[PDB]
Amino acid sequence: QVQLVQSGAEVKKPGSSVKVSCKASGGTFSSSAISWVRQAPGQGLEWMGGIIPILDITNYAQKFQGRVTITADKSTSTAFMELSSLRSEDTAVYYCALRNQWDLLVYWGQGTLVTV
Amino acid sequence: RFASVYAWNRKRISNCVADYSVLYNSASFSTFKCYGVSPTKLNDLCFTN
Amino acid sequence: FNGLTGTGVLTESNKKFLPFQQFGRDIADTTDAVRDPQTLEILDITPCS
Amino acid sequence: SLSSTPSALGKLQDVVNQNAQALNTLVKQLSSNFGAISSVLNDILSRLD
Ligand SMILES: *[C@@H]1O[C@H](CO)[C@@H](O)[C@H](O)[C@H]1NC(C)=O
Repeated sequence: QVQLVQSGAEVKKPGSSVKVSCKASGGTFSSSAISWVRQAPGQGLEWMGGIIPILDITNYAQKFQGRVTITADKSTSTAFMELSSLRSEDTAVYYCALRNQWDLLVYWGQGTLVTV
Repeated sequence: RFASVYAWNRKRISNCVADYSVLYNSASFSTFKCYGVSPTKLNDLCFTN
Repeated sequence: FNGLTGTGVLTESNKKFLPFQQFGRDIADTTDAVRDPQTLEILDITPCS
Repeated sequence: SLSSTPSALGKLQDVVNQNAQALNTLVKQLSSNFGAISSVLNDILSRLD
């Protein structure tokens, strides 16, 4: 059983950056792919990017080719995402989710609310 | 969905990494037996075909 | 090298492996050369001492 | 006479040839299974517990 602990809510100012952590449980940090999505109020849920820690390969959505950094720290089994150059349009609930190799399930967090 | 045994389904796996720790350690399998290799060394080895 | 273990000294060499050959073997089935998996160089292997 | 007869020194040549065969046999005997899965200790150790 895999559960992901999300960061709490935060209020940012224009031009700043926000960093959100994703704490894994159930191990399997290596061998799984972690994705990040965001849901702006009134919108659907949109994929931003993601990383595979064992491969150390990071992929991003085209609209996020810049301003978004996705990394991971294997020693704490924690994944991270940072969004820079914030504006009010960036308000969203941010989520991490895992898709483990060997499985077909996706393990989702509660959601981190960030406004600017 | 699984295939009938009389007409089993075989697939090719390639150009990827496999962490066999998960299958091995998971308690869900009734049978986990390897032939010619140690289950615990599957992660050290690299395979073809 | 792709699961092939041992102890030894690597040197560069001029063995020309065919496109499908991955490893070389001597008279006693000892790997005596390998093709490096990332850069396809042929490396001879000799004992350390 | 010695220069022209190639067999003249066979008595000495034979000693050399016999000892060479004795060693070539030991090396060739390494490539045997003797009931083992392989002739190479490193492969046995690499894949098995
Ligand atoms: C493997 O990736 C490295 C970068 O981490 C790169 O420098 C190297 O050329 C790549 N090798 C092959 C065969 O693609």
